[PDB]
Amino acid sequence: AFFQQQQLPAAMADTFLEHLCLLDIDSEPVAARSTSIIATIGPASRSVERLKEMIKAGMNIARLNFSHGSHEYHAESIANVREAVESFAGSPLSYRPVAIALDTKGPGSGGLSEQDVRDLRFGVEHGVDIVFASFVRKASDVAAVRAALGPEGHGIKIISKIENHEGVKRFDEILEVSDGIMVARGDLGIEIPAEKVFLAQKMMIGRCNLAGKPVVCATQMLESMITKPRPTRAETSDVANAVLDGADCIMLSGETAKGNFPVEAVKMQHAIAREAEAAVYHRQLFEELRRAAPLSRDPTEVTAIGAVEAAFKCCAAAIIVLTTTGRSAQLLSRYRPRAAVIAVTRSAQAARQVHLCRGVFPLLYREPPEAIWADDVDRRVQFGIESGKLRGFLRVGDLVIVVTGWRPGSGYTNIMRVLSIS
Amino acid sequence: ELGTAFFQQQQLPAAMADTFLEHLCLLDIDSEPVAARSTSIIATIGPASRSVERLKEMIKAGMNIARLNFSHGSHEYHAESIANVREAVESFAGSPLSYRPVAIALDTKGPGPGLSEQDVRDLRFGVEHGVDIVFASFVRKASDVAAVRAALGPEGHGIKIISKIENHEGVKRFDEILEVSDGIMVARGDLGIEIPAEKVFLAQKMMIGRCNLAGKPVVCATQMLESMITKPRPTRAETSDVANAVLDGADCIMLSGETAKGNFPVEAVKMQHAIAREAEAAVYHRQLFEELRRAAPLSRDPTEVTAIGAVEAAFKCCAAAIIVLTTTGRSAQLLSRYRPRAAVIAVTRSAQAARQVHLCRGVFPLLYREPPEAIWADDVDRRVQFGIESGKLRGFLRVGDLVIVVTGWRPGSGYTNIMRVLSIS
Amino acid sequence: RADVAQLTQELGTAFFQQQQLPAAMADTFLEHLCLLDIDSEPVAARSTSIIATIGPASRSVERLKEMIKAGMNIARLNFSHGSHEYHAESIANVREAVESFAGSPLSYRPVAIALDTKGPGSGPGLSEQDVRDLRFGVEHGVDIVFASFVRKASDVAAVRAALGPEGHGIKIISKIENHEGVKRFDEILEVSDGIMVARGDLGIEIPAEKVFLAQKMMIGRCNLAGKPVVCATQMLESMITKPRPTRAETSDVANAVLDGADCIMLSGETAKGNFPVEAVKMQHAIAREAEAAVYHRQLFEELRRAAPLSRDPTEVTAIGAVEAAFKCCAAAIIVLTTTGRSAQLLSRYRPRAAVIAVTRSAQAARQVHLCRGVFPLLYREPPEAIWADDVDRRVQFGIESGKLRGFLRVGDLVIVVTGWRPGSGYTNIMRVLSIS
Amino acid sequence: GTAFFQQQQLPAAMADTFLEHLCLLDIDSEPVAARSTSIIATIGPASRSVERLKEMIKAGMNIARLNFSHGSHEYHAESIANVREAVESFAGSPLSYRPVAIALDTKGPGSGPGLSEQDVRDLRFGVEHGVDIVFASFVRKASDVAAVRAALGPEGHGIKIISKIENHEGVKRFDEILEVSDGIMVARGDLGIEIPAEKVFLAQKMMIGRCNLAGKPVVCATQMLESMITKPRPTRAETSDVANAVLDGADCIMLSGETAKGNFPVEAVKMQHAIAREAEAAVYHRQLFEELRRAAPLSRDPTEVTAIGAVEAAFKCCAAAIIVLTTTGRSAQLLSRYRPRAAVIAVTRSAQAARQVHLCRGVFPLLYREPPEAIWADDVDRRVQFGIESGKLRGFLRVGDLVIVVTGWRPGSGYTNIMRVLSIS
Ligand SMILES: Nc1ccc(S(=O)(=O)N2CCN(S(=O)(=O)c3ccc(O)c(O)c3)CC2)cc1
Ligand SMILES: Nc1ccc(S(=O)(=O)N2CCN(S(=O)(=O)c3ccc(O)c(O)c3)CC2)cc1
Ligand SMILES: O=P(O)(O)OC[C@H]1O[C@](O)(COP(=O)(O)O)[C@@H](O)[C@@H]1O
Ligand SMILES: O=P(O)(O)OC[C@H]1O[C@](O)(COP(=O)(O)O)[C@@H](O)[C@@H]1O
Ligand SMILES: O=P(O)(O)OC[C@H]1O[C@](O)(COP(=O)(O)O)[C@@H](O)[C@@H]1O
Ligand SMILES: O=P(O)(O)OC[C@H]1O[C@](O)(COP(=O)(O)O)[C@@H](O)[C@@H]1O
Ligand SMILES: O=C([O-])C(=O)[O-]
Ligand SMILES: O=C([O-])C(=O)[O-]
Ligand SMILES: O=C([O-])C(=O)[O-]
Ligand SMILES: O=C([O-])C(=O)[O-]
Ligand SMILES: [K+]
Ligand SMILES: [K+]
Ligand SMILES: [K+]
Ligand SMILES: [K+]
Ligand SMILES: [Mg+2]
Ligand SMILES: [Mg+2]
Ligand SMILES: [Mg+2]
Ligand SMILES: [Mg+2]
Repeated sequence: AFFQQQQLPAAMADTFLEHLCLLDIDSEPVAARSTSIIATIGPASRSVERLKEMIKAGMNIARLNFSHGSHEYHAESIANVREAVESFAGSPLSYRPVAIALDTKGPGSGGLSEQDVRDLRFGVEHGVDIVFASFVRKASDVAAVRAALGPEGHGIKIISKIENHEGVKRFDEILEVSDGIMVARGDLGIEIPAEKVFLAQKMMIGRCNLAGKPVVCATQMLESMITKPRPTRAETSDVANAVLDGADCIMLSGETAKGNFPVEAVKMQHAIAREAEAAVYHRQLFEELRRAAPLSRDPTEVTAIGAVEAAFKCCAAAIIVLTTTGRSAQLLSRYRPRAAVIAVTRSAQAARQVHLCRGVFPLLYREPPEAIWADDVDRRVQFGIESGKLRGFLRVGDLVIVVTGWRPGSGYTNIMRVLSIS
Repeated sequence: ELGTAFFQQQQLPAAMADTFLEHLCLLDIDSEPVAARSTSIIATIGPASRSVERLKEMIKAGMNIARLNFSHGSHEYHAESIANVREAVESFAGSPLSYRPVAIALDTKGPGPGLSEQDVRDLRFGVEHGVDIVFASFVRKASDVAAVRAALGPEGHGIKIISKIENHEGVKRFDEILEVSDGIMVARGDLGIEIPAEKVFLAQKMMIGRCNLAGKPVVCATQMLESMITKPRPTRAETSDVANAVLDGADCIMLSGETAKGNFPVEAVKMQHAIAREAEAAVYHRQLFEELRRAAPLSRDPTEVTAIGAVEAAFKCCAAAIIVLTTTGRSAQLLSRYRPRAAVIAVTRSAQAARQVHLCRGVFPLLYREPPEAIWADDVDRRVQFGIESGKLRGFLRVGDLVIVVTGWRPGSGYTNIMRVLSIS
Repeated sequence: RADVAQLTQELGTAFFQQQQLPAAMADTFLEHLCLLDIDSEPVAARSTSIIATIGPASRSVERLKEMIKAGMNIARLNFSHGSHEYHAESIANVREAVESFAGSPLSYRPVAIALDTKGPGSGPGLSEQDVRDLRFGVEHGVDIVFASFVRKASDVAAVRAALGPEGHGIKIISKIENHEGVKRFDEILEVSDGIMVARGDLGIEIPAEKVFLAQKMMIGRCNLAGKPVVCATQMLESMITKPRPTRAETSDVANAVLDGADCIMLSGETAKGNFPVEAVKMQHAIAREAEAAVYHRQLFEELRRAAPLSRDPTEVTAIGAVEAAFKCCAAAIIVLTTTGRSAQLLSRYRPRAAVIAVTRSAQAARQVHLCRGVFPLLYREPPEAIWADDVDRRVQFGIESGKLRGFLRVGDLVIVVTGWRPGSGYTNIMRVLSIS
Repeated sequence: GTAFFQQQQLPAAMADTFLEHLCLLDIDSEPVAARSTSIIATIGPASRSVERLKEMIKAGMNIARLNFSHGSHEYHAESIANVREAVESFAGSPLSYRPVAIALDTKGPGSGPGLSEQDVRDLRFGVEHGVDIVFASFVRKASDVAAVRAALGPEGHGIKIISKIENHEGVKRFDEILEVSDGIMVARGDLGIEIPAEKVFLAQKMMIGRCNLAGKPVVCATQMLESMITKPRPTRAETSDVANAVLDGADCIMLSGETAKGNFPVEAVKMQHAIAREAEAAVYHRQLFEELRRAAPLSRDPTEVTAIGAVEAAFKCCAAAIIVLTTTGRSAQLLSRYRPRAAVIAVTRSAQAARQVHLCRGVFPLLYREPPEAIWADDVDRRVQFGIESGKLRGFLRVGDLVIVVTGWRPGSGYTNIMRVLSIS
């Protein structure tokens, strides 16, 4: 029964062609949904009660579009998101962090506009986790956004939106200084021929996967759902193919901001992503990611590849990792393990930000501390196991890979352990 | 000899990559497609696309197969649509650069436990009006195909039957259906209501992979450019869907309401043409050819053996085209199954085979009407030169190019066994 | 180039020109061959063990000391000739030569003692002489038995029974010497600790032109099973009388290593020849060159893909450790082991990194020479009061001994493999450590 | 049949990995194909008798090597006359006649910087006596090859030059030497004294790989069966060395003292024949063909394009042979470079090309003696039928087998461009 679920017959195929031939509509997904969903907040999704339903449906990141609305409007949206998120904090083993992303208006006909400087300042003051920087054309655009976030915004992730020909041509220099990329297909599809957008999307996703940096696929993914309860056949295909291309996140704009079916749009992205993730051909994908990732003397990078290899060897249900900044979880995510990466962190901000990395399930640790550091580490690992059991990730008898470090503080991950559950 | 400009076009840097990941990283929006569009476009005929003048614009935009949906309209209505298609096609017979065969496909209303009375009468109408293809609705098992085949009667055994897979039973009994069908249509409209909407992409990818393995045509259909029924430009999901159907391995892509009743039928055809050309250049032939070659069983059939040798030879020299002589279309279909980057120019005397080979990706039919030469070797040579001169006129070939030529040792269908490498003079 | 660019800047271009590293990075086996370079010097310690047969040319304590220094890892006693008194003196001389270097782990080299049986002769199974010789082996504490003419699983069960209850720890290496042994190979390997491709008799029992097929098949099956395989007989035959071997002999030794053999053997070359020390030096020199020429990129990929999925934590830790070692060009993998099993499971994946096995068992330290790339370190200190401290002291012993022996250098990365509780069978941890 | 798929290591040939290929090698799986690696036997006192030479030809000797380091010109002229008398004794049966090449192995430069005066005189002797090949000793750079070529004069332009790599400089300047040579000999005797003995296998494997990549012949030489100079059976290391030279990719294997002065010259040839046949069946063509195909550059030469198409077609149908017509041997060499499992039966009128193609693995030369037919197409057909009749008599072909036939569009060398699938009747 185990080997018939989650497209395991197609996963064992010797060629990609045989993998396609073995895909089965009756093979049900079992793993938790790994591709994060970004939902744009607006009149259709601003109330606390509506936001609670969207969190339950699968929303991981709330996007505030600063192209419309005042600072007062966006501050109320942030407060409503936080109220809805914290309404579930009474159950620590199931609490779900939700990131807040600020999407800038952009340069317009101008570099960094004066409105963007004020909006970025607002973001820092209101503790946003991510900035989706509009119309990034070159590396100096990213440096200007970073400078506008100031010394208090050093921890905010900058995701550069590629929306025109120049952004595509200068992609390598932009990715080098960014935390990740958004394929902003709306403007991209008007700036370059509509029939070329898929090439730019596939190239940018491939380059981000090679770099181990998050990539978001955005705009018109389920467009018809703004007025209709069900999407078109092209829309379900688009969502599935963004996941199969290698996207870390998928996005909803008008579908959740102003449409008549915001919750249904989130549920539809969740359902498609789960099916597409099981259809990933890990045999070739892992081989290529492993071969392309450079040789390294960084112990976190070395431990990450060893842990992913070990997880595939035993069909591990999960890789439990302790992380302060999210970096150790990101380095595991870059190899696309089938095993869920359960990231245990004390940082509320890192827990929200790791939603950018595919297959990372953040757990915010709020249990009393242990006096002995080794005992405190063991307790965080047991918290990951107990949360994993409650959420359906783990069962007694499963094998898990545990990734920890030799001393406190970020940057010292160097240990991988094979553990039997219960 | 070819130059650096040649190797920068048609995604050739991405084509030379050693891994699929590197192939993706090298895809370039500035690398322009050069090859002719190989994925055929099926356009549904209706009130928005029935007039002779509108049909001429659709042929110019790229329509290769006209679909008649027998779920609506009388036999008189469909006979007039067929006459209008044939009038529009024959309006280009005065210019060799523009004349192109256009197949006519009859899409049945559907079943009841099996073949409906209306389907028996509509299939009889198809035979009487000389249709090339039947898109059989709601095929659930091999006996449904046998019933359609029997209803094609004494005169219509040459009509191609493309089984439409529209429900759970059709997907589960796919192998037995494909075995007795000429090809398959992934009918996503009904499929997306019969099975969970989020599972349709798995059924599509599986069926395309199995048809590619079998070397039989597969059509991706329904809602590909849906928003274009009322809007002049499609959504980002719609352009993605068309490109991904080609990258999945679909031989044909289809338009339904977009061309039958929408406000932009010509624009919808132009959009599918533009996307298909871009997606075809982005195909990773290095792995695709290797896998098709490895999965295809060993064969003692000379047509199959010649086809793989010809496709291998075409890749070795970057051949502009593979010219093949065919009476039934079978030799061109066996070349198409290996997905060569070279265009397969199929020279035939059969007007029906010329229309039907549009079902096979990368096959460009040329109908030959010269009277037969008394010396057979001279008649073969005249036909090969006809393919070369047509290829020069259409832009496929230039003097100095290499072409692969596929023929047989004696007249009649079934004897293909020769591959030659010719330098264009 | 992008996959090695940062490490090339850090470690230098000289590092990446040695040990056939350009050929190791090739994308195809054809390109791997085209990049093999006679000027690319080997750097790693020799991983394929050398078995030397003891006889009149190599029996004296002084001669045995030179053979240990030259690279002999296993001493073979051929019970087809000589009395029990003769073999007991050979054993005593080997032990005296081995213990002359016991003042420090920098100089100590464990040497295994293997008893090669006379065989069944014209009989259907275990001969009476073999029963007596096997009892002699147990009484004299031999580490390994090379069982002659093994034809079926019941032959190995008879050898095991003849070793008695006190010889349960002795490794049985079945010698495949005839057509029946080749045809029943799978059942024989299943119950044996390893195999010897005994080419002398095999080349007379089957057509001489087919021996290479049997050798390559048996080595491949043993590599797939993760069990030791020995290539034996006439490897450097002309060196019995000449100081230099023929071109076919050097090729044979190199190709046995490239085929996947864990051990290579010398018979008359060391037992009766005029150049026993030179024969050992020649096998050492060829094996180091051939080990560097192994195409790890495809070998590791195929071993990984062919090995079934495993829920054994030692097996899971071993593949993770070998993957980590390849990622950082680790100098060594240090493993704690009681029986040698955790080191054997690392060895089956053929890491380029040396597997430094720290053990308290003198017998396991001798026996692990059967597994390619395992370097035994015998730990003699009594156990610390706190088990975690005792584990740490053993890992540090491996590091210090490794640095002092040139295996490790300051700045190197080492992979350390340990377990969660005392006793054999609980290996489950892999750590990445920087050498300071 | 199942019996067919159990022979010639076909279970090991179908394996998905090289490790599984090794695990499936079977000592009971008998070789069926003709032995493809040529045997070079050195002529000397043990092999000079015309009657002894007839036995060596029957045992499998393809090339007779004359070592000019020993003996006078009078001695070598008698060796040549004896070889030719033995070879021509079988000319009365044209369907079974085996061509045998004559190779002149030079003394070398000695302490000099380049071509010695003795080598100039010996090379002149070679041209005057019509030798087919020169094995040039101690080649250290491209200018050494040019000097050998100049010494052969205008009448020796057709003689093949095989450069012997015997020292560190020859290995380091290998690429420039191979570029101007027809092929290479790994001269392990001197190489094993010039560089450390433990490094010779690296030089051998590298040079074989580079020659295979270039599509040029490579010979493995010296001490392969050394103990057979005095003993009737070789050592285990010697049989392993011969098998591994074939598995490495050597086109030819050589015997020196084993045939020139030993007591078992015929048995040494029989032993190399037996080992080579076993090793050729153990070749993992699945990976080898894929790598040779991928590494070989794109080409616009029709002979090169036809060759890869023909080898691909042969693998598709398990062809028993590829029959090729050749004037210079070049069309057969281009098929050989892809290492088909199918025997390459090369039909030629050139007695010299028939002898020289023994340098290329898997090429079986047939000397056609009939004068040209008036109709060129009939002359081509008669030569293909001669290949089939010889193949049937020798055991290469049987009725029902498929063969690939490679020919050209006009008479004269350089115009090969046709591949044809033929059933043996
Ligand atoms: N980065 C990355 C790596 C691997 C993949 S994949 O899903 O394994 N996959 C994608 C598709 N390609 S492929 O070579 O384009 C392909 C497509 C269709 C076929 O029938 C076929 O034989 C080959 C083969 C590799 C996807 C993404
Ligand atoms: N040029 C050339 C190309 C291919 C071959 S080969 O025979 O297919 N070739 C042999 C050598 N290997 S291999 O990668 O060295 C190898 C050896 C042993 C193993 O068990 C294994 O898993 C891999 C690679 C495959 C031989 C020569
Ligand atoms: O992923 P990051 O940010 O490098 O954090 C990993 C760090 O977390 C730990 O596992 C636990 O550290 P803390 O006890 O400080 O939370 C460290 O050993 C390791 O260095
Ligand atoms: O593809 P098909 O239908 O088998 O037709 C291929 C046939 O065409 C030819 O090339 C030419 O035949 P005709 O002269 O009869 O048209 C034959 O030699 C070959 O058998
Ligand atoms: O390789 P083996 O025989 O399984 O031994 C590995 C064992 O060695 C250890 O690392 C140390 O165990 P000891 O303290 O008993 O020596 C264990 O944790 C582990 O189970
Ligand atoms: O291998 P080569 O030397 O290029 O010879 C191939 C030539 O042989 C032929 O098949 C037959 O030519 P001839 O009739 O002159 O012998 C030509 O068509 C072709 O050009
Ligand atoms: O800004 C965006 O999100 C876009 O244009 O798609
Ligand atoms: O009939 C169709 O085309 C469908 O249902 O998609
Ligand atoms: O017994 C042996 O060692 C042999 O036969 O090779
Ligand atoms: O000259 C030779 O043949 C040699 O040195 O091997
Ligand atoms: K915005
Ligand atoms: K219909
Ligand atoms: K013995
Ligand atoms: K000589
Ligand atoms: Mg935008
Ligand atoms: Mg329908
Ligand atoms: Mg023996
Ligand atoms: Mg020499």
